[PDB]
Amino acid sequence: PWRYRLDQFTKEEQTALGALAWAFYQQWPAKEQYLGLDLHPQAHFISCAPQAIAQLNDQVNGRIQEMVGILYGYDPRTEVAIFVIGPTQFKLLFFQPIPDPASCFAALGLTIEELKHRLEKTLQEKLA
Repeated sequence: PWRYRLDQFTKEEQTALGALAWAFYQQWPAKEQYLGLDLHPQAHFISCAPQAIAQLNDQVNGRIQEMVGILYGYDPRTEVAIFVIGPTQFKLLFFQPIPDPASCFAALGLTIEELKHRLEKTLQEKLA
């Protein structure tokens, strides 16, 4: 069950996802881009524009409206919001890591590339 696997992935890799989210927030401080995750054909992080997400919600007739609100409204300084494109539907990873995303980035010491590379391999292994 891919949705369940993502939920466990969020808990198991809470720190690394906090670090990746913080680095992405620094690159896009005005939330011009949302951190994305496409599972097809392989799990890899992407960048989603709010226009693209709005169009995606139009294609589904408002069924991901609450994801659009959370993406608009979430606070990157404490909250992680990752948009996941699944094979059957969309999923939003929404949580507050402990410690805060900036502290996660500081504790790990990894760059954004090493964070994506480490996390994508881990997620790909869990999905199969």
